Amino acid sequence: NLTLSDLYDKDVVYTSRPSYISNPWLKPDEHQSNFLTGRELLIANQLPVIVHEASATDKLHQLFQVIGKEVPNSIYTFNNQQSYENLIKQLAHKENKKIYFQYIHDETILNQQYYALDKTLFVALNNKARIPEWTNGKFLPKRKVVKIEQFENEIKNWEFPLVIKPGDDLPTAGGYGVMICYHDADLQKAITRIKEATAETNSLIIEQKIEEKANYCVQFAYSESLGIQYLGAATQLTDKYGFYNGNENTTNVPEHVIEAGRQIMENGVNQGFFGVAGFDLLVDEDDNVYAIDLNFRQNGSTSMLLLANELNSGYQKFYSYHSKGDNTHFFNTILKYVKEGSLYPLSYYDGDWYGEDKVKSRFGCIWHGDSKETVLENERAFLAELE
Ligand SMILES: Nc1ncnc2c1ncn2[C@@H]1O[C@H](COP(=O)(O)OP(=O)(O)O)[C@@H](O)[C@H]1O
Ligand SMILES: [Mg+2]
Ligand code: NA
Ligand code: NA
Ligand code: NA
Repeated sequence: NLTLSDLYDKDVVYTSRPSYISNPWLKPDEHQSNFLTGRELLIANQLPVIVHEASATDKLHQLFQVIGKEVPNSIYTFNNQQSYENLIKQLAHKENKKIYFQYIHDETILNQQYYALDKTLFVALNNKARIPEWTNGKFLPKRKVVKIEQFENEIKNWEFPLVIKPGDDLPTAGGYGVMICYHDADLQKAITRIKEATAETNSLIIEQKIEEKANYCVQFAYSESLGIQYLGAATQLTDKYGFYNGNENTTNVPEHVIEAGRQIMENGVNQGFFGVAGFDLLVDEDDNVYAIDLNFRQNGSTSMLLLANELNSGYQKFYSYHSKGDNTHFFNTILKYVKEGSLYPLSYYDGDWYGEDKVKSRFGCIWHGDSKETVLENERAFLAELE
């Protein structure tokens, strides 16, 4: 029954929001970024979280009250960019807090000395170009990191399918900075996107696209008293282009998959890492393991695994949904399904904070039931009532 406050010091404050200053490889909707601020609320425990006002309205309290939870009293709210950045500065300077960023912000928002985890180390651990440095040089697909001036001549040497990823120090997540190419038409689109991002891109990772049979996020935790602890694994729900939609629970993770992730966790810990980490480990048809993405931080599958004690173990689906336009029907359909027992609410972004149906409401949840077929029928019926 681990919680995040077990892993971070008493002076740490947490923000899971992307900065209002985006980069071409992490450009989620402003409302998607605000919706993310409340994702880890149920596992934060004593860790204070910076949350958009619309992410902690009475709508969230109602959904939590059904599952017998409260909205944590230790939240700091913001409602725009200026108050968000001012809050972060005031917390570090006046409250003498240390800020844990899921995604780094620029130094003019907060100097690196106020980061809860060493910024240089955090950036290096979460740098996709530097993955082989953390895997003892194993588990990676056929890959090469090339400077952007050599990308055109190098890409011609590769067969489809392939993946192109930024190879610099910019934050990325959720599939916002991955270009999976299955044919020349995909590559043509990727080349244009790279060209429009010339200002922020100095190098590119070229990687063979693995024909995976499984896609795990294998999670671990570390603190000086706990040691290195395996948290479990989740299957990733990502579309054909790597865009992240959610997670499913797992039943029998192979031993060598867990051990590949643990060795990576040990390498990070030996460099000073602490907290939660999650590693994307693919498995092909011949049972080879591929480390394609290291997340030395929490992510979405962390809530699923840390809340496993409250969920049906037969089948779980972590997912997010948008309002179809009518936020009132959206919320009331959700609240109805939460009371039916097989829908665990995690986060709610109340679009009616901006006025009646002016912004789409957003809902993060875990479907959980005895069988996959019964769970998916429950989700399909929920989606039908939303039209
Ligand atoms: N080399 C690869 N082979 C096969 N699939 C890949 C590869 N790289 C990425 N993907 C797919 O794209 C998704 C997102 O890419 P990832 O490197 O995890 O970026 P992010 O930082 O957005 O999670 C993965 O979950 C996986 O489904
Ligand atoms: Mg990933
Ligand atoms: Na990631
Ligand atoms: Na996928
Ligand atoms: Na990552």
